[PDB]
Amino acid sequence: QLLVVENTVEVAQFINNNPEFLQLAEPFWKELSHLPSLYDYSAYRRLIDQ
Amino acid sequence: IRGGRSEYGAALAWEKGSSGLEEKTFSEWLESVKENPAVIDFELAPIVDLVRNIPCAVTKRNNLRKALQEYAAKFDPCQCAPCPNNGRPTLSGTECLCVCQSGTYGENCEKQSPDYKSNAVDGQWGCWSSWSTCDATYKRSRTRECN
Amino acid sequence: GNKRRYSAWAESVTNLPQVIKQKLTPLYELVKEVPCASVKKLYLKWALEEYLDEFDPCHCRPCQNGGLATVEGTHCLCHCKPYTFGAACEQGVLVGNQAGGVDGGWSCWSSWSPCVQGKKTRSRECNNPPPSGGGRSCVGETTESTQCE
Amino acid sequence: SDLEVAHYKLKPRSLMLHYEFLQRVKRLPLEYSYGEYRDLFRDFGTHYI
Amino acid sequence: SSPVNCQWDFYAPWSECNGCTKTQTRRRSVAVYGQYGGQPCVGNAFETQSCEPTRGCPTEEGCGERFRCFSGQCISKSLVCNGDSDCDEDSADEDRCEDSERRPSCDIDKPPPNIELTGNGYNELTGQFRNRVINTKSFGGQCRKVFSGDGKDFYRLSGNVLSYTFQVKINNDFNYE
Amino acid sequence: CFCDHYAWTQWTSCSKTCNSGTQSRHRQIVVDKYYQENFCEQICSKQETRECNWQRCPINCLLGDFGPWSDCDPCIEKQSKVRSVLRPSQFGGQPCTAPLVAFQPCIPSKLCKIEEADCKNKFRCDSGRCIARKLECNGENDCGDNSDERDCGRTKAVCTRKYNPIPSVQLMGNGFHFLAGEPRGEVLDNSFTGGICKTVKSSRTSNPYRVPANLENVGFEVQTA
Amino acid sequence: QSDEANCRRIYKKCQHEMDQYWGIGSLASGINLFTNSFEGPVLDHRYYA
Amino acid sequence: PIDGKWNCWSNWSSCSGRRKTRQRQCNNPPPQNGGSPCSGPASETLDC
Amino acid sequence: PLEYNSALYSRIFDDFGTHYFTSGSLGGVYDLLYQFSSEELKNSGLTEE
Repeated sequence: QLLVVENTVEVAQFINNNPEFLQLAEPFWKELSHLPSLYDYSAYRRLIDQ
Repeated sequence: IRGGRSEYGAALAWEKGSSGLEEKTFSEWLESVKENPAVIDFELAPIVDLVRNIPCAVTKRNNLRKALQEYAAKFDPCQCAPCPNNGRPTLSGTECLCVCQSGTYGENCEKQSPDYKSNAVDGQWGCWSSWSTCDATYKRSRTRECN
Repeated sequence: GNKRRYSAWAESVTNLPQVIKQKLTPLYELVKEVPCASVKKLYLKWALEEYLDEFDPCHCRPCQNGGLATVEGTHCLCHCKPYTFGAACEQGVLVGNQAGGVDGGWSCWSSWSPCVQGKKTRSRECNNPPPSGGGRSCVGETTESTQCE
Repeated sequence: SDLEVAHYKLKPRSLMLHYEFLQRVKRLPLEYSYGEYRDLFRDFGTHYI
Repeated sequence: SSPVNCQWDFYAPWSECNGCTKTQTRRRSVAVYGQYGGQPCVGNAFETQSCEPTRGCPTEEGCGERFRCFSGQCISKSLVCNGDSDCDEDSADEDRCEDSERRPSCDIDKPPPNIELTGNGYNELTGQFRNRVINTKSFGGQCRKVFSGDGKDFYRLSGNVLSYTFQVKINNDFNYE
Repeated sequence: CFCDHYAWTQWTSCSKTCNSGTQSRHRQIVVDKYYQENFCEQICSKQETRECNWQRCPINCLLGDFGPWSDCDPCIEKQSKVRSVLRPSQFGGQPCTAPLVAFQPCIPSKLCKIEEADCKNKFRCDSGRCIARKLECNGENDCGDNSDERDCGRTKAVCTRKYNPIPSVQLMGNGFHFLAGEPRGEVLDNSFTGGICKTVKSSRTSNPYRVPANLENVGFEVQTA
Repeated sequence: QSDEANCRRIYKKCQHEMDQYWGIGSLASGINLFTNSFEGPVLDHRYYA
Repeated sequence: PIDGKWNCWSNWSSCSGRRKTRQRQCNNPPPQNGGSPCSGPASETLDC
Repeated sequence: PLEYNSALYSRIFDDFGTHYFTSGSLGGVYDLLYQFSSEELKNSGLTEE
C-alpha cells in the first residue's frame, strides 16, 4: 500500500471585504433584481442552483 | 515548509528524508526564502494606536478601545477546552483550533513523535473573573486562576 | 511521481491555483442594492434552509463499509471507500486500517415546534444507522431551538 | 484519465442569438406544423449549453 | 439491498401571486427519496398558474447623482471616463471617451493569476464552487500594485479586497506499507 | 517459525469511540509438532494490540438568545442585535452555523453630527485623506488615486530609478488577530514611499530595495534561529 | 459594420491585443442532446457589447 | 453475450395514471450467454 | 458610526485584526519527520527418520 497526500499553497490568504464593501457581479445582481419579492421558492432554488 | 517559492519549496518537501537535507535543495529553498520570506516572529501593538488623523479620530478611537475590551472578553480562547500535548488553542470566534508543538502532529496534535518527552506536562491561563464590587478605596479587581 | 514532474506541477500551480481552503458566508448576506432588498434577503435565508432540507443526506439509508451517502437529485448514491464497489458498497474490501463497526448516523430533523413563546424547537434521533458494533456515536446535538419570525 | 482545463458558464438572461438562428426562428410558422420545427432541430439541435 | 423507487408528496398550496409576472406557483415535494438505484421521481417538481395580482411590482430606484451602468447598476461619477471598466459587464463609463482626456489610471492591468476564483459562490452540501457572485476586479480608480515576490511579477488588486498575499506553504505525507 | 501459518484473528472492535481506545487480536494457535519444533511458542507473538480513535472526543458549539435591538445609530440607521457563544465547537463538533449579529433598518430619532475634516493646509486627496502639501505633484501616486498628480507642471524627479520593493514588505503592514494568531486585512500601506528614495542593498550584487516610509528599519542579515 | 459606417470619430475602447477564449465558438452552437451532436450556431459569441 | 435492448415505449395510456410500457423485446439478452438485462423503467407513469 | 455600537466596531477586528506588527523577523521554516521500520523472519526446519 502507498498513500501520498500533498498540498501547495501559493496565495497564503485572500480576504474579501465584508458585504457592505463587496461589489456584486452584474449578472448575479441582475438575477437578484428579478427575484419575485415573495416566497416563490422556485426562483430562489434557481438562484441557489446557479 | 513555510516561505520560499513554489518550485524549491516543493522540491525540498519531496525529499524522502532518509538522508536529511539535500544541500542543493535546501540552499535553493533558502534563496527563495530570501525572495519570498514568511513571518517567523513579531512584536504586536494594538490596532487602536493607529486610528489617527481622521474625522472624530478620538471618539472612534475610544469607541474602538471599548469595543476591543468587549470583543476580547467575548472571544477569549479560555472558553476552549484544552489542547493535548501542550497544543495551544486559538478561537476563530466560533471554533477552537489547536496549534501544535514541533514533535507532535495530527490534526489536534494527538500523536507524538518517538522522541517526545515529559508527557502530560500542562499549564495555561484561565480567563479572568468578572470584576469585584468596589473596595474601600473604590477599586474593583479581577483574577485568573491558571486552571 | 518523478521529482521533476512534481516540481514542474508545483511551479505551474503558482499561475493556475485553485481554491483549496475557504471560510464561508451565507449568500443571503449579499442580497443588496435591489428593490425590496431587505425582504428578498429574508426570503433567501428561508430558501437556503429549504434547500438544505431538500438535500441533507439524512434522507439516505446507510451505505455499508463506511460508504458516504449523498443526495443526487431525487435519488441517493453511495460514495464507497476505495475498492469497495457496488450499489451499497457491499462488494470488495477496504484497503488500509479501520476501526470497523457501524458508525451512527443522524436521521433528518423534525419540523419545528410552533414558536412557543416565540421559540421554535426541533429534534433528531441518530437511528440511520444506530451506532453498532462499537462504531462511533453520531456527532452533534440532538435538538435545536431558535427565535420566531 | 479525466482532465479538466476550464469551466464555462453562459449568462442566464438577455442572450444575443446568432444571425442564422435568428432568421430561422423568424421564419417559423405561427401554426403548429411539426416538420418545420423538426427542420429547426435538424439544423440547430434541440438544446444549448 | 432492494432498490426503492421515488414517490412524490402531494402538491403544496400555491405561492402568493407575483405582482410583476402575475403567476402563482406550487411545488411538489418528494414523499420518498428513491434509493439504491431505484427510479427517481419523474416529471417536474413545480407548476404555474395565472392569477390576478393583489400586489404591485416594485420599480427600480434611479442612480440619482450616480452614474448608471447599462445594466442599471450605479457607480460614483468619479469612476466615469476613467480608463478602468468600473461597470463590469457593460463598460458604459468608458463609452464615448476621448483618449486625450483619459489619464493612465495605473501602471498595470494584470490581476493576480486566478483571483476570479475568489469571487465564485460555493455550495456547502455538494462542496462545489458555483458561479461568479462577487466582482473581484472593481479597482475603484486605485492603482493598488502588489509585487507577488513569488511569481516575480506585479499584480493589480481590486480597490476593496481586504488582503491578497503570496507566502507559500507545502505539505507532504508518505505512507509506504 | 513462519508465524503466518498461525493466522491472526481480526482486530477486536475499537475499545472506545474516542480518546485513544485500543484494538487487539490473538493468533489461531494450535499446539502441534510444527508449533513445538520451529520455536513457534518462543518467538511468535501470541497477540497484538494497537491504538485506535486517537482523536479527542468532539465538542459541539452552543449559542445564547439574541439580546435586544440596539438604539439606532442616526448615521448608519441600522439597529444591531447580537448573541454570544456559550462554548465554541472544537475537535470537529457541530459548527455554530447561525449568525452572531443581525441588522435591521431603523428610522432614526437623531440627526448625524458628523462633519468633514478640513486638515488645514494639507493636500486633501479625493479619497479625503490629507497628505503633506509637498507630496502634491511629487512625481508618484501617494493618494492611491493619483489625485496628488491630478494635474501638475514640473513634477520633481524624486528618484533616479524604479528601485525594487522589499520582499513581501506588505506582510509587515498587515494587521494581526492576536486571539486567532493569524493575519487579517491590510492595515498599513507599505507601498507609501513618503516621497523619499531611501534604500537598503541586501548584497553587493543585489539591487537596492526601496524602503517604504512606514518602516523605521530593515535588516537583511541571515540568521539561523 | 453598419454600426461603424459614417462615424466621424471612432472611440476604440480596447486598445489592447485580445484573443478569444479557445474553443468558445464551439460552445455557441446548439447541440442535439439526443445524439450529443453539435449543430448550427445558435448564439453569437463574437458580440461584446 | 447479447445485451438487452429496449423496444420503443408504448403510447400514452388514458388518464387516471397516464402510462407507458417497455418490454426489453428489441433484443432479448439471453442469447449466446446473454448479457445484462435492460435498465428500467419497464413501465413509466405520470400525471394526465 | 460615531455613536458606539459593539457589532459594527467588532467588524473592524474581524476584518483587520486586533494588533499590528511593530517589528519582526521574516524567513522560512523547514520541518521533516521520517520513520522507517523493517522486520525479517527466517525458518529452515529439517526433520528425517
